[PDB]
Amino acid sequence: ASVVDVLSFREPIEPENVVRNYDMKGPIIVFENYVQITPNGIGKSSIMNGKYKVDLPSFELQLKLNIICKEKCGGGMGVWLTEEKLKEGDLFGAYNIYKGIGIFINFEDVDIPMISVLKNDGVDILKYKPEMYYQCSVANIQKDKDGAVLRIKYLVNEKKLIIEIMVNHINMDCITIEDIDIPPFYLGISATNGGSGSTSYRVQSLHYYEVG
Repeated sequence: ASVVDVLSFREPIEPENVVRNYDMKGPIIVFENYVQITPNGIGKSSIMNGKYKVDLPSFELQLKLNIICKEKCGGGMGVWLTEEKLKEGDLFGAYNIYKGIGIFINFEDVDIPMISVLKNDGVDILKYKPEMYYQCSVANIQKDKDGAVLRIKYLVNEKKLIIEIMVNHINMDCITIEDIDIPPFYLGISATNGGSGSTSYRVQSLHYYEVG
C-alpha cells in the first residue's frame, strides 16, 4: 500500500526533497517558503523537469501558486505531462514540439487569465492543429493572497481529465476532457514572464494524491 511519491513537495519546502525529484533549467531557486520559477525580468523563463517517469492510477495534482506582479502580470505558467522531459522553447518556456499534455495559465494579452489544455502528438502545434485544445477563463488567480491552487484530476478508467482552480476559497470549474489518454509521463513545470518586467512566477507546493 505504501507508495514512493516522486512528485510532491509540500509546505514547508525541504530543498533536498525538490532536488531529488526535479531537474532545474533556468533561474529556478528553492526558497524557504516557495520554489521560484522566474524572478522579475522581461522574457525570462524556466523549466523544472521531473526526473522519474510515473505510471499513475487515478490521481489528483494540486499546484499552489505564489505569483507576484507589481502591475498587470505578463507571461504564463505551464504544467506538463509528457512522454519525455521538457526542452526549452517559446511555449511558456518549453519547446513547441512534444508528446503529451500542456496545461497553461496565461496572463499575457488578456484581461482575465485564461487556462488552456493543449494535447500534442509530436507536431509543431504553432504551425499545425493540436490534437486537442480547450480553454476557460478564471478571475483572480494571482490576486488570491493565499495562493490559488491549480487542480489536475484524471480518472484512468473513464479516460477523463478535469481541470479546476481554487481561488479565494472557491473551487472553480474550468475544463473537462472526455476520452483522453495519459500514458506514463514526466511531470514538468514551466513559466515565462513574457513582456512584463515586474512579474515573478513561484510555486508554494505540489501535492500528488491518489484518487480513491
